[PDB]
Parts: sequence; structure tokens; C-alpha cells
Amino acid sequence: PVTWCVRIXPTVRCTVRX
Repeated sequence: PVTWCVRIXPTVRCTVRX
């Protein structure tokens, strides 16, 4: 249920963990 929006260089990604 937790979303982790991290960025790798200029690209942002939201990895959802539960």
C-alpha cells in the first residue's frame, strides 16, 4: 500500500510496495 517515487537520473519511477 506504499508508493515509493524515486528517480533514476531524469527518469522518475513509482515503485509500489504493497
